[PDB]
Amino acid sequence: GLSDGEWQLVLNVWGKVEADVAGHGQEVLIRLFKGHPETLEKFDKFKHLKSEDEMKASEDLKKHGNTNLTALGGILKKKGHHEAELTPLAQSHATKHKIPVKYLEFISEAIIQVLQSKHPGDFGADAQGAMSKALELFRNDMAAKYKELGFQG
Ligand code: HEM
Repeated sequence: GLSDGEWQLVLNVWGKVEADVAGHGQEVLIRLFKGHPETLEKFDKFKHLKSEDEMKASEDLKKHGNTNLTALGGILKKKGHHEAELTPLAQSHATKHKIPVKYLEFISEAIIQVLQSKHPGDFGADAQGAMSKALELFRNDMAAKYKELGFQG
């Protein structure tokens, strides 16, 4: 639902994530978890992390943050025409991971805050609004897939 110009602003700021996927991923998860503690309960592998210092040392957290943004990236790059990339994610998150649409809103917030915290200079008003739209489109399509699979959108 983005203009070609909005996609270009998205992909340009995503270029900065691609220069350090894992560090960005780590910081999004830690923002997510510190901001919304209940989200951490969906990760059996990350219970034992009782502080931001434990989260920061966790090599598995960092790997997972890398896996997560690499997938998000694959989606963003398709600029809307992302059905093939989006389905497997909606499938696994609607079924095996039991991730509610609302949590998708929290991680979208955390993504924006990380971008804003690491790249304040490049993440101006126009880039912010385009990234918000792109994440909103991702959330909306995930929710439409969940409802088609028989789950809550
Ligand atoms: C930008 C949104 C998200 C993206 C792109 C994303 C991506 C991924 C990917 C690529 C995987 C690995 C393959 C799979 O199982 O599908 C995964 C696994 C997983 N995701 Fe997500 N995810 C997102 C949001 C979330 C949120 C918000 C939660 C919890 C609140 C979550 C919980 C999980 C869990 C629990 C797993 C399995 C982890 C394990 O190996 O123990 N995801 N995610």
